[PDB]
Amino acid sequence: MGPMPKLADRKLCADQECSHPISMAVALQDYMAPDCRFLTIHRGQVVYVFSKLKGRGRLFWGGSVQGDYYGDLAARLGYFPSSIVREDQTLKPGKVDVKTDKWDFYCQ
Repeated sequence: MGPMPKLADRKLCADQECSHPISMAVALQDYMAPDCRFLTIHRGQVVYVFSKLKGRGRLFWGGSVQGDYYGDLAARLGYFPSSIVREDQTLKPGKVDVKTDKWDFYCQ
């Protein structure tokens, strides 16, 4: 909760809308979300990668988690480390460079 220094400047997506999932990845371990823009992922969860951050944080990725809904969840997106997931299936090529804005990386 609050404004923190951006992990990166630009990311990669399947389209300029970043509404499509680049690759479907499986979770290998547990992860706890500290800040608002982070996502909590348990070992074995299904997580879809929507954007991959590069530059200042080429090791940090982002997307949504499929499995737990009970209301919303998969609609506000989040971020997670690449080291906790393994990509084996690509649903669409992530060759669209989209930069971030003021409203990104900011929770109220």
